[PDB]
Amino acid sequence: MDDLLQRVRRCEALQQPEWGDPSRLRDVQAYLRGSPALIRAGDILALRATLARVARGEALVVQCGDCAEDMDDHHAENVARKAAVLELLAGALRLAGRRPVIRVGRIAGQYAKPRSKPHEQTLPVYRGDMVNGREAHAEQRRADPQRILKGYAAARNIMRHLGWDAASASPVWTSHEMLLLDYELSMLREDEQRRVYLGSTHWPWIGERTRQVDGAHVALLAEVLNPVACKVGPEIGRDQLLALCERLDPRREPGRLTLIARMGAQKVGERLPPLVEAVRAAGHPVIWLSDPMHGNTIVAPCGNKTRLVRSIAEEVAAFRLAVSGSGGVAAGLHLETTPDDVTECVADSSGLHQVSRHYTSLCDPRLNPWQALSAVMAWS
Amino acid sequence: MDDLLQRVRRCEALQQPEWGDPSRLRDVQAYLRGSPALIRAGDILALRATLARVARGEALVVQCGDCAEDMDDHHAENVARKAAVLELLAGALRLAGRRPVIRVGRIAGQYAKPRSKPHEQEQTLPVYRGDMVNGREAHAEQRRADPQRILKGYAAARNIMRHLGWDAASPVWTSHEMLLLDYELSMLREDEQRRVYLGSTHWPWIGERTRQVDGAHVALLAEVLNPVACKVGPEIGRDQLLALCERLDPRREPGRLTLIARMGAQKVGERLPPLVEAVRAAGHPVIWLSDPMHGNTIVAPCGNKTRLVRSIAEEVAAFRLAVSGSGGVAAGLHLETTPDDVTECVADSSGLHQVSRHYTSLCDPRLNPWQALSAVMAWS
Ligand SMILES: [Cl-]
Ligand SMILES: [Co+2]
Ligand SMILES: [Co+2]
Repeated sequence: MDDLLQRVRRCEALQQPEWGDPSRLRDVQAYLRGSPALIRAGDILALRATLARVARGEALVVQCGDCAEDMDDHHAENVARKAAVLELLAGALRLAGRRPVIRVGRIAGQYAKPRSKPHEQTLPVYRGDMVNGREAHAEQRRADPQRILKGYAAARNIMRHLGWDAASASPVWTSHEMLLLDYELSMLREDEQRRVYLGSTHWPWIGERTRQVDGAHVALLAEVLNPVACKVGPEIGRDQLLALCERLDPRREPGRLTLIARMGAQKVGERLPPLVEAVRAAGHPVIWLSDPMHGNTIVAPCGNKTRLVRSIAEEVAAFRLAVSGSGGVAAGLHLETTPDDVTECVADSSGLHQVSRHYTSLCDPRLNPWQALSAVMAWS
Repeated sequence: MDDLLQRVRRCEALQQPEWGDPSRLRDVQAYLRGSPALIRAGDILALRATLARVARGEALVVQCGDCAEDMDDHHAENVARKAAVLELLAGALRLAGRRPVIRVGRIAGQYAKPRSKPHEQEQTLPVYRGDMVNGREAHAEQRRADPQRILKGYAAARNIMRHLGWDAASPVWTSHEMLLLDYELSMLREDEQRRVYLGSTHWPWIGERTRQVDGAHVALLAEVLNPVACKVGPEIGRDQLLALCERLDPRREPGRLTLIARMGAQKVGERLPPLVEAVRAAGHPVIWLSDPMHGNTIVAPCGNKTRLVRSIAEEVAAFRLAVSGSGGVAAGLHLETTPDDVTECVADSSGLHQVSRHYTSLCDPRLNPWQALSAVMAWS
């Protein structure tokens, strides 16, 4: 509505950029507010019903794409390649998990990243293509809200290429981290019954560092038609998580809430099961996906951070044991990947030396399709 | 039409079963003649145009399924798993080949197999020739040829077509070896312009041992709307192949003819290129697929004949070099596969006694999905 904006704008907002010109933002937000939504409420409903099936344990989920999307990579060929990666993993998971697989993308809006510390020589950290320039500088890192406008345009293109231009396939659903508010608040819409929905993406999640119960991001998604998701990390409280679930799934609707566990290969086995049982006890028909990526980030001797593939697979296996054991629906995988033949991730600790070459990520290390294949295989 | 039947029944017919009861056949053929076709002529035309694209080099093909389809495997779950295998390989090929991939199945009619030796090794029962002809069992009664089986095959095929989505996308096209004339002749149909088509399958091929130019099977497919294909083996003559092409692609239509090279890992490199160049010279816009299975069959001390995965991959690589070198369109792969986690094929010579466990194939050894994955990878 506009009610919702008011409510959300009177909460605390984390990881929000300092936009240079207040006027330009007002202009941008106006333009976005008066533009077509990227997705449709009927499709949202469609997906929502599918995720109800996933909560009943009769279907599985593969979510995959870049850490930080490149918004010159909005062209037919390259999105085709990303969709092919999804084909590959979907088929693999179907065979490993013996259930139907829903394809979901980290695409058409992954243009913002949250930062642990805001601040080379004490410069401002890179925030994504929707916020600031890639190269480390003074002026480039200056936040430019026109980038949001460019991001919208690229996202529209990607949606067209994906097949959400007209009504018809076996669809590729769209998801990205709903961290930003100026963009996202401008993308709110109402349906035929005045029920509000987020119009930027089918299936948004909230990042680990913006999931405060009394916070803005939760408030937004709390009152939104879209199926919602939330990242969950090792050092979250039982009581915390319960409150979070009450706000995002008050009616205990199966398919509504999705919790993506990212707590690392070692910690997951000890941390996850108490959380899962409490949510089961609370009566939330939640669906758990594993995020074995962000739990297991590791610094290589040369090159950036990487992740050992063995570690990722370990976590996937442990995740399923934990969730299934404690009585929850273990429903699939959340991975960051790429079609490009990169070496950003390596099989194991021995391989650490060859990280450097073929490393193209704007942010976190991604899995090459075949590495991701290994990760999905662990599911059994 | 019916004149076609006359013509085709005039020619020489190989690998045709000795049906026990003649009258029952007449009844069966009548019933089939008066039953709905499994596929439709508009879909055929759809596919035909797609294969024109494949002949221009703007798309690729994955054909895969069982050597000998099991008739009681006609249920939603199991065909879902087969389609998932196709998802997996299609995605893989798309990534390796950097072009759009067409999914085609060895399904809904692969119920007959051609045999070199009518009998086998106490008894000496006649060899089992597919679930549409003979019992799997090793006695004398089951091996008795029963034409009711054709009727059962039709029924199972109808079910599979429904589950595949042709009852009313990212379509799974259907193919099988056009072999049982009694069945197949009964499945001939006419469209709105009285153009005849084979109504059992979208995309039929003829096996290497029934591809005689002046033979029955060629004659049938010669005058049929469906896109047609033909297996091509090591010892085929230049002149032979040319004549074959003239009969199956008289008007030089791109997308019409498909030649599936199955020659073996060693022989393919030397034998294929002269054939490919001659057809190029003849001006036939043909599309070549590799069949690295049938060229490379090997006996196992422990079990029934297997295939080394390394050999299969070798042939795939060699196939592409040969075809691309000599100026023809190398357009994809033809593989006998299964979703089941079997050991019917082994990586290489090292796996001596592993073939013991998990060997369920009615006929020739199949690839497990992951082994097939390796085979598709060789395309690179
Ligand atoms: Cl059924
Ligand atoms: Co990331
Ligand atoms: Co075979």
